[PDB]
Amino acid sequence: MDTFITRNFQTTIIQKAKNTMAEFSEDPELQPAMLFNICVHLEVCYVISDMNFLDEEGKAYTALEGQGKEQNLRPQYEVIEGMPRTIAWMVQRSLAQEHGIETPKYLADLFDYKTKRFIEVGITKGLADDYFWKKKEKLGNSMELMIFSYNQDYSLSNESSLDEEGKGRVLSRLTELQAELSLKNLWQVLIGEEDVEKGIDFKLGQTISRLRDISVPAGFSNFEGMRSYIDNIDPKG
Amino acid sequence: MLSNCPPGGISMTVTGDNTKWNECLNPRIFLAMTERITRDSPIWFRDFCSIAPVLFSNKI
Amino acid sequence: RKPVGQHSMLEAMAHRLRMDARLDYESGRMSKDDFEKAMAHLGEI
Amino acid sequence: KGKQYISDVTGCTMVDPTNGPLPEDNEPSAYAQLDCVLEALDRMDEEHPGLFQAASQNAMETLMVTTVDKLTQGRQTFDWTVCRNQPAATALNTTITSFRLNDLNGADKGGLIPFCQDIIDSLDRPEMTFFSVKNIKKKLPAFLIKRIPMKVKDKITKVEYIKRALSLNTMTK
Amino acid sequence: MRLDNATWGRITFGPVERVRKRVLLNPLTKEMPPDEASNVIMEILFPKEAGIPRESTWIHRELIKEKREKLKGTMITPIVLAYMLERELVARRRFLPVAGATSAEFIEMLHCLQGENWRQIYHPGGNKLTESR
RNA sequence: GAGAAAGCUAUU
RNA sequence: AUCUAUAAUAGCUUUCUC
Ligand SMILES: [Mg+2]
Ligand SMILES: [Mg+2]
Repeated sequence: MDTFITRNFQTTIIQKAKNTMAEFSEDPELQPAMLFNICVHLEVCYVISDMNFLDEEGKAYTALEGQGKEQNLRPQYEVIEGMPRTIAWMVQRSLAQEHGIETPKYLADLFDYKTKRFIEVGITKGLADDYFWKKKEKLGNSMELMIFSYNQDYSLSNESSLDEEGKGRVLSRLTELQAELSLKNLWQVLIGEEDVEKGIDFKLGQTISRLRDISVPAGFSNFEGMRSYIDNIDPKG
Repeated sequence: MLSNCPPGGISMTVTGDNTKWNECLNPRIFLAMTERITRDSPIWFRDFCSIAPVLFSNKI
Repeated sequence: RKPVGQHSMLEAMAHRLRMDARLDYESGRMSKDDFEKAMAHLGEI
Repeated sequence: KGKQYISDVTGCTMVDPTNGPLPEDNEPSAYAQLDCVLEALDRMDEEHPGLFQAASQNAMETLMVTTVDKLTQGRQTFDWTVCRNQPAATALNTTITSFRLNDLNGADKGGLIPFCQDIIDSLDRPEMTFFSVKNIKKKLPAFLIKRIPMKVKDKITKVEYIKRALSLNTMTK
Repeated sequence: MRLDNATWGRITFGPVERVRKRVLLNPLTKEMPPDEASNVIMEILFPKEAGIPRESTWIHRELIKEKREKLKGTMITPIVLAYMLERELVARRRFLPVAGATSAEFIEMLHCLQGENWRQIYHPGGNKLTESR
């Protein structure tokens, strides 16, 4: 369950995924599938972001091994997913408002300074174009959203922003991760949809239960009997 | 109340206050009232509404 | 408006400051040197 | 004239007048009859169909959308950490800090329901570690007494904490 | 201005029967529900720290824009401006005893309008909506 | 040492 | 037809034991 994600993903990435799920108000234990999806989404977002960097003349260049922190001070792609809802909304509205761009009605996943556009990075399994057009249905071109898939298919938007090196890096990493999970036989653990309807958890401990038991009117032993009497007795007459 | 008084009858008004209102009302009765009122609510909400009269029934 | 969020005040303020520094550097309100100092301090947190 | 017993949670002497003997004079009576209360409530429900369900649904939804800071909207509140009275926001903050000290973190979720869950779970804790106030006293020549407060870590047992949490502080109007 | 450019009629002494109705306290430019008004104010004054773009707030978009262009270089503290806008955009409706004049322009003078045994004819200034007429 | 609730008012 | 909606602080009144 969590062992594969802990061994493969970093501590910060999994912590961000857990915080996002907690903000989304879903139990972390009974649905590992959402946890894995969030982890892989934010991880591939980081992989994409760690490719391009900004110069002083407004061009997007590439870094490699053997570079200091003075040359690596500001990024190219600003990653929004994994941040809290309030922080993410603040970042998106700030970029849109100071770049003279109307803010979309849905939270984005990345922002690019070279084209100054918001991107909704997604990963699917089926037809890439089908998911691409399904995402295109809502707003059309408010975000140059990008669609990836595990079968090495992808529906890149018109605003081309990634070259061959980074795309191949991401695809090879995805293939390696899929192979590593498949040899461990985790695919059936995640594909199978197990969503029972969940409510609000409020359980009474021992002390409060004992207080409630001794708090019933005279003539009842415990609170269960009193509650049953309240529900199932006609007090008429 | 004036309009609905039966014809040929009489109507009385009692200006009343209840003595020892707070010293006689019992939190166990309030526990019963909350259990009757939240009859068709989920279990967790019923427990939540039962907590307060219980804490008042053991107050110090 | 009462702010909402389950994250720390320090991280919220840090991200807000980082975005403000980025935006006012990209608009030409601050130079290269003070932006370098600001990003260094933000990373030091 | 009700039923007198001893609480097995705190050891206090408890009196239960409900379902007790019916009064025989015009003195104040606390012996409410459960069946009569239920019948009055049933008549109320029959006269106003769906009233109780609508009220319960509205209350539950409001409780779902209720945050912890609502508790800050009160006047002087009894603070169990110092066994004194403090403003509502200060008392709430001291409670949250103490619950953090006792490995309870329901206030971090921000809703009222996790905070109440952490409260009733604190009722089960065998010990309670918190921050209390100590007053250093000085003999000031002038002689008078000078008080300087400081926060320290204090500890109470399960029954003592339960009695403090159930305590009402009384003053004069 | 409404008070100064106003005409006072005669005063009559006689029984006045007042009914307690929920009435608008002060006249308003664009009456909005407090949630929508709060979102609009948030858009006008704190666009960066605003949040999800609720659809209803876009309805007043033009108005929003206007206010922003009127507050580009205002050094007044933002919270005072927020409550100025809220006073301009949020209705305050209260239960009050009235007799025959429930428009907000008459509600603001309600105290001089009538008592239980007298009436004062008052002609407020400003321009009145056609719905009231 | 000066509570709860309701209504109303002022202010930010 | 005001029915919805309604941030916080402070004040005043009322009610809440003799
Ligand atoms: Mg009376
Ligand atoms: Mg009384």
